[PDB]
Amino acid sequence: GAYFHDDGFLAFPGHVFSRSLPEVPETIELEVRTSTASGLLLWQGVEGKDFISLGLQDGHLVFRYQLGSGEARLVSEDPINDGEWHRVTALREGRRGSIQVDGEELVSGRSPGPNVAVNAKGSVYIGGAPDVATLTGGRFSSGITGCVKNLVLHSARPGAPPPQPLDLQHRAQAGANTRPCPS
Ligand SMILES: [Ca+2]
Repeated sequence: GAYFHDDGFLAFPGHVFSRSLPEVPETIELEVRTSTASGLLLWQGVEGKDFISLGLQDGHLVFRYQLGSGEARLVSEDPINDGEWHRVTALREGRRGSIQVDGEELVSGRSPGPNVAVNAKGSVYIGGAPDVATLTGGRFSSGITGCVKNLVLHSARPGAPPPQPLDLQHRAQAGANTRPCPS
């Protein structure tokens, strides 16, 4: 697992999320541990307004993304801010998205309007970011403090490639204020 602090992060290549057209089922899965009430868990924006992000808001997990005609917001029922490990599964196909925490009833919804694709080829940020306020366009002012493990970034296009937890140490790209995290 990977530990983060003071906006620490780990960056991965935007091809982990190899998107298509028609839109194809998108899977994000991870295990988090943190005492953070507000902060950035994941962000991929275009490097143009399209993005995808997972964050902490009032302890609550939030799934947000923009496809061109308005954001989707999906917030978990309770905070997962308790420093105990929590499984978060965020899924999206086109504008339809959902989140599930552990075994809690899944929250579902969509983005409004006709846009249906995330045109974002930027790096995928986890944990934090070099400068969060700029990257997130004002939506987050910090990363989280804690762990992430069994990160799964899957795009499910007809051939390529099977959905399994990414190796955080060698399968990364950028990185700051981060160290291996035990469990
Ligand atoms: Ca778009």
